Amino acid sequence: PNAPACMERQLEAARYRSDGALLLGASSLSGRCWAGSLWLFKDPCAAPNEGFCSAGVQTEAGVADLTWVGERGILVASDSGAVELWELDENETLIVSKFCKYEHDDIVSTVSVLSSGTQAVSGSKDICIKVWDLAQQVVLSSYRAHAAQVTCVAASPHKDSVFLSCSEDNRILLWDTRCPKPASQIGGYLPTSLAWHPQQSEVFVFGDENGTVSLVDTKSCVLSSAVHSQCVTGLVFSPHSVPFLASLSEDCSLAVLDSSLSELFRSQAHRDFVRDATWSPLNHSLLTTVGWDHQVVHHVVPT
Amino acid sequence: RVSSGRDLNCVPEIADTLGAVAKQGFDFLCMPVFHPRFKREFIQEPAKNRPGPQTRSDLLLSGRDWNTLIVGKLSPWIRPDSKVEKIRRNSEAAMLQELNFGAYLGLPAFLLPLNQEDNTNLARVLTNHIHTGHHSSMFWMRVPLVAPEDLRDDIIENAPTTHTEEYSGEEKTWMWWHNFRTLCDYSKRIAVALEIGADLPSNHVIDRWLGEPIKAAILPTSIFLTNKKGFPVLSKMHQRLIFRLLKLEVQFIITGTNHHSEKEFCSYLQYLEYLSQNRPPPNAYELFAKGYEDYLQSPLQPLMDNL
Amino acid sequence: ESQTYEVFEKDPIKYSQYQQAIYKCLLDRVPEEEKDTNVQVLMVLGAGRGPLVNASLRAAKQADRRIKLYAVEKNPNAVVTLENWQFEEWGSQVTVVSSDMREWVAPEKADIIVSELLGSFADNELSPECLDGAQHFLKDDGVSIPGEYTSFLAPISSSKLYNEVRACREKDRDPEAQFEMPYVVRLHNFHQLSAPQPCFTFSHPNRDPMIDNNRYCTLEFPVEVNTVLHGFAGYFETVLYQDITLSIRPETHSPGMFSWFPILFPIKQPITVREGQTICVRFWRCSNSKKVWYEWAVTAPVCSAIHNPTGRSYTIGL
Amino acid sequence: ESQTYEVFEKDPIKYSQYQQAIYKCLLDRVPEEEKDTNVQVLMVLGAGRGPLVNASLRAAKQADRRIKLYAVEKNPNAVVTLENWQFEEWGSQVTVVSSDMREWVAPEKADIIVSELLGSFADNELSPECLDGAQHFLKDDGVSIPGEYTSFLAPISSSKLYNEVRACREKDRDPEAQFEMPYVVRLHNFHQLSAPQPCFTFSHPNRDPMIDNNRYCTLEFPVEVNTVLHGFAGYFETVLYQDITLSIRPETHSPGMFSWFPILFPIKQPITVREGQTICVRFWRCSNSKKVWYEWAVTAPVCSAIHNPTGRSYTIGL
Ligand SMILES: Nc1ccc2[nH]c(CN3C(=O)c4cc(F)ccc4[C@]34CCN(Cc3ccc(F)cc3)C4=O)cc2n1
Ligand SMILES: Nc1ccc2[nH]c(CN3C(=O)c4cc(F)ccc4[C@]34CCN(Cc3ccc(F)cc3)C4=O)cc2n1
Ligand SMILES: CSC[C@H]1O[C@@H](n2cnc3c(N)ncnc32)[C@H](O)[C@@H]1O
Ligand SMILES: CSC[C@H]1O[C@@H](n2cnc3c(N)ncnc32)[C@H](O)[C@@H]1O
Repeated sequence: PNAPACMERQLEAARYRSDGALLLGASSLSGRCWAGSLWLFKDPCAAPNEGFCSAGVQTEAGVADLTWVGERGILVASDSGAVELWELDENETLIVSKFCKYEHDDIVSTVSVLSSGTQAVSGSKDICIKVWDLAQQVVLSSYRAHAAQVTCVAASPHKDSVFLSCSEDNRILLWDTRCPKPASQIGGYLPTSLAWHPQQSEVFVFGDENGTVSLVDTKSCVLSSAVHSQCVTGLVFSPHSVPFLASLSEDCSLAVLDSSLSELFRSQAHRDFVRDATWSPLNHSLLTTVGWDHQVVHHVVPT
Repeated sequence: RVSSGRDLNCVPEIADTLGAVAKQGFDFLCMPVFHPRFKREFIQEPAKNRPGPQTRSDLLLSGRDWNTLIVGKLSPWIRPDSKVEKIRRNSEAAMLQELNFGAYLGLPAFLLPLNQEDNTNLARVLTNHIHTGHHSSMFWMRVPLVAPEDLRDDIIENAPTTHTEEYSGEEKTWMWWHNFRTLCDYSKRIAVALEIGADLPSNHVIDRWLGEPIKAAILPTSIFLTNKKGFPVLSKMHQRLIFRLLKLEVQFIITGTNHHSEKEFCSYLQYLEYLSQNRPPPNAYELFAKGYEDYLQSPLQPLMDNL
Repeated sequence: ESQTYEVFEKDPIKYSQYQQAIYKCLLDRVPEEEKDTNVQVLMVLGAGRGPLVNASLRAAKQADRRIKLYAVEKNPNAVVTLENWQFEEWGSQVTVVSSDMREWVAPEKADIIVSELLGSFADNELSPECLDGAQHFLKDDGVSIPGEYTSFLAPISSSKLYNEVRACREKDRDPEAQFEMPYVVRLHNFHQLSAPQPCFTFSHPNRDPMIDNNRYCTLEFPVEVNTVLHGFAGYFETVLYQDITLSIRPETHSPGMFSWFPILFPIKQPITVREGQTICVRFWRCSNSKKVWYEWAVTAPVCSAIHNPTGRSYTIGL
Repeated sequence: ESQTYEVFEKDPIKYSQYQQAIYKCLLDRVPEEEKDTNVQVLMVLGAGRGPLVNASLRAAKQADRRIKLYAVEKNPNAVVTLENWQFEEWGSQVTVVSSDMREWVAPEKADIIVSELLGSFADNELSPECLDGAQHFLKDDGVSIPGEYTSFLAPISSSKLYNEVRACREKDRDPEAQFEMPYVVRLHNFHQLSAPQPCFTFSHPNRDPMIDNNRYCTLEFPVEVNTVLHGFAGYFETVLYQDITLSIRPETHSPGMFSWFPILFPIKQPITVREGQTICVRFWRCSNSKKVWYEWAVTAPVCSAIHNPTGRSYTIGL
């Protein structure tokens, strides 16, 4: 279908857009060639079959992390040290490379798009955090705030200048580029995943390496729960008015939590690491997970 | 003139990567044996029973290529001294696996990081590997001249950088090394890969590394200034350091992306060559002595013996 | 040897504790109304010349409960003692088994398993490995005696003991092998710098999935004097059942008992320690399919070499 | 290591013999009328980087018969090679297994088992023990390739080689350990006194109840010259299937093959031998649950010391 013959085993990311087309990233973390790819599925249930895809493209290197830049654009965190931007064509069959800027000196692990939509922030193993302009295609700022590999960065949903970051230096930094010293350290186990609350601009949750999912207010006193037995890879809130939190981990499970971090759902569907989760915008009770076992499971969350 | 290598943490095709590196004038290539992000489980099901090949085939290169042109790298996720018991046990099994595969390939060297104070369990595992089968592979300990915490940007509002002169504290990375190599009991297989930072420390911090087994000197692309022509150069501070390092006859490794995008990547190496040629030439002493560096010999006894 | 078992048997305090431990467990497991209905299946794992078997008989009599004894023993020389006793005294209540407990295919599951596989550093006789292998023929609600044991360590200064170890250099091995192996010794002319702290712990029956007996423990010992560290004294405590215990830890030492002297883990080079400083020691328990061994290293106030890497100087045979 | 497997693979004569051996067995086991009905289950035990797997594919193609391959390999580093090959080339016909053959629980029984577990003295890689353990998942009418192998010994005079062994004395072990261990060596500057004679033989599958791989063989070598005995050259023959064989015995040496140099069993002290006298050597194959080793002693014309008692100087790891 005007795309690569075969996609890679390890599925790294899965995102839904407005209408309900499932974006897929994937890397080969084994075998002769260690490269990545991007895929589109107007039919979510057809995944991850390569013969029934709307769009698909092979990238130079692996895909560590991606996210939607609205409807057309796809921003990639590459192992090469490049942050790549791809854009769907007007037919939405091809995927042409917009930019591909080698600025990080090591693997780009995490990326997130800021409120404006013309800016993004990336985090790499070279310990830096960089602020991009997607229009001019240049780095606005470069920040060595952490003292170890940057794990996860997460843009504030309604504030352009604000974003979170976390690193193996055991720091969770809350940023605000308006301040001269932008970073602000929020006061045991290393933070691995971040997620802003969708309806509250001052609330966020973080998952750690030990498996604990926490609930933090920016003002004050925190709440937490031991959800997973191993590292929390990602956290994604549902599109509900009263949101449910979906937590994934390396213990090969999925858990859907309420507002007080009480377990509602449990899914031991995957056989390998669970890498991403994305709620269906059409049906808010559906949740799609992807993993290194090369499954694309669709969960019916009891809501 | 100068022996140089290339550090990469991203190799999509091992055959293609070498060709590019070799064309630029590098002698060897530092690269991973397992994909940096390919995290593996060894205890808990079902991830421990993950199918398929764990990495690339040894057949992709020739035996000679592995033996002379490739330096191994421990994966970044491997943390043997983690506070979490699970991660510790997993990193142990992973470290042994990667080290074993290194020996299987017959790699001349393998890089392990010293990026924190406590590397005790790291040392305990490496020592165990050293006392296993048959291999003569060197282990280069990646250790920074200045710790990452001490060269971070002062941009955290409620955590400012230490603006105090701490004489002992600025020598901390040497203590990292010293403790490690003491635990390993001065193994001749364990040497230093000294990573040079943007801001060099005080002179005493550098003098600390005199008389240490420095085999490599890692040079990030970020530390290079740009001249009027628009090509990479170094400061007078770094120039004196490289001049000192050229006397020790170390192997210079280049790491990081091309910040001088307009030029080639050979330019970095060409500058080291430029420095190599531009040094004070060996005198009658150093010309004749060249060969007998740190070579132990018995004191002659012309009375007892007949010369 | 025979006389090695003899001196074990000459410690009545130890066995009276075993007797009491079994006595209590029998009462807990069997109520008064099921006195003559329920016969408990006991299995002495490592019977030797049969002190624990005798104690199991005494315990059942003072409790007034019915028991069915197995006497598993691998040592065939001891099994000669057991069978001669069994024929003359015990009878068909005791079934002498001449086998390894890890191998033995049990014809019945046990309600209680009794064992005496503890050395001076608790787990130095591989009690974990043996009881793990014998775990399958325990009932789902079965008990082990002992149910738990812990090892303790304490830094010591002894220029005597250091010099004693030094003198254990032998031909045709590493010059410093003697420093990389523990010794059983009645510590006399020595100074204990800090109070003992717990090193390794083992529970039986082990219910942690994929049972791993490998360990790594960091201890920090606050020293309040100037001194010179020469090694680490090792002790142990064990919980036989509940409040019945044995111990050679000085502060909680079982009175009268003399069936265990302390163990000593030397170091190659003495280490100066100033008043106020902390001695930091690291202890590993390591294994493969053939051997189990310890490694250790001092990390404060100065670093030592890691001792006994890969069990080069000392292993315990599986 | 990789390059150790590389040099093995660079002996085409050896594998062509394996190819031919399997080719013949396939034709014998599967008739012409059952060509596309019967799929034979082959199991390469010790696959390495997969030369025997490739040969098994070639053999099946030249025979024109259907096969289902397993590729058992314990070395995890080699298993990387196998799986990359398997994904790219072989496919789902070959099932790569990453396990010990003694441990592996087979999901199917084999019609043929292929192995390459032979050293220079045949059984010095413990091919008996491995194939004995893998014997249970062979069909009752199953075949092993090789089906048999024998080791040969011959007394040699070499003042060079004696002096070479002598020089292998190392610190921190027995002064004469070097004499109590075999060496792989291309014997050049030496004199063979008597003609080689068979020492130890092994058949697979072994059908002798309570299979014992321990042995004791007495050989008498008629010497027809004055000389000085310095050791014993060791060779081997193997029957892959029927008339297809491999050999490094000088008189029946496979032409071209260079995947095995002879082995040498030294002696501590040289032994005078007059013309007409007989050299009498004794060879043991010994074992316990952990190790296998050889011992040996000359008993004529004079006695030597028994070499390598209890495998003190040399063991082979199980
Ligand atoms: N399963 C068992 C059951 C009883 C057990 N006792 C032990 C302790 N142990 C040794 O390891 C050891 C090693 C030796 F070369 C010599 C002696 C011992 C002892 C056993 C006796 N004894 C005290 C003593 C010694 C000498 C005295 F004049 C008085 C009193 C120890 O210290 C392990 C163990 N293991
Ligand atoms: N499973 C297998 C499969 C093949 C196998 N070949 C062997 C023999 N072997 C050793 O034991 C050995 C031990 C060593 F330190 C070094 C080499 C060997 C050899 C393998 C190669 N080679 C011939 C040679 C050597 C050097 C040459 F320049 C040319 C030709 C031997 O003599 C066991 C075995 N076991
Ligand atoms: C009473 S001292 C401990 C006793 O346990 C025995 N023993 C140790 N290990 C085992 C084992 N695995 N199976 C059976 N008996 C054992 C020893 O032979 C000794 O007599
Ligand atoms: C082709 S050289 C012999 C091969 O057999 C393998 N091997 C030896 N013993 C065993 C065993 N018990 N189980 C599986 N593979 C084995 C070795 O790892 C080697 O690759």
